[PDB]
Amino acid sequence: STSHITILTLNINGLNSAIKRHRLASWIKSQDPSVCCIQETHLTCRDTHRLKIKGWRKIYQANGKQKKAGVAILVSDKTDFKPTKIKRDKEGHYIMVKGSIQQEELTILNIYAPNTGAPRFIKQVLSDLQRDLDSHTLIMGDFNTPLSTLDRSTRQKVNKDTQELNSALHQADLIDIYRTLHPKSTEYTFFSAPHHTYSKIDHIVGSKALLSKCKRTEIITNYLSDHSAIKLELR
Ligand SMILES: [Mn+2]
Repeated sequence: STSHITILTLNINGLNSAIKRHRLASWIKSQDPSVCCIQETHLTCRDTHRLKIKGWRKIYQANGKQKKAGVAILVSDKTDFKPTKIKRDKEGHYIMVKGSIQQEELTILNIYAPNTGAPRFIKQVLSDLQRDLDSHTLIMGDFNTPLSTLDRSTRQKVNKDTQELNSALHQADLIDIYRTLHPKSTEYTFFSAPHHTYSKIDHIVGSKALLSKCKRTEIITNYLSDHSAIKLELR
């Protein structure tokens, strides 16, 4: 009674510890997503083979040379994903996987933007990947930036760089899917102790044409990381 895919995004804050990988493996099994986007694996390109998660053996990774950044898209053993293209960031800040599930195209960009210059860094990735964006695109991960005023407890208006980022997303027919489903949401995914500020810096952005297929979306607090996850249910 179940042909809905669920895609999940989570900044995990490092996966070099095997015991930590087992906690993530159990958590993923509980959440039972079809597709899983992880940020900050902290796995070097040498160590990517260490990432094993029972039940999610299709794993696509982009990593740098230090124990820094690192992203991964995991696909459930129960989901038939046929890939056509995988594009990896050399520094491990993003990976794009294109393919299909059950004859329907899906383009997933998993992104981990740097703390500094985040909206400009994302705008540049969009430009670099311009030819690969389409109307079946999901962009999810740790943008390290609000996209609109309610993504921060301070309710500060977004900066010019963020505004230029949103214009570029608009040119690609991409929307903030979470806030379109929950326009007055005041939920958060990260807490900054130096300023006692709460912010939603993790995002699910996607093609306008996918909106009708998005059933549910919600945030998931956890004991694994300094970020809460976000889950999307798709038709
Ligand atoms: Mn971290």
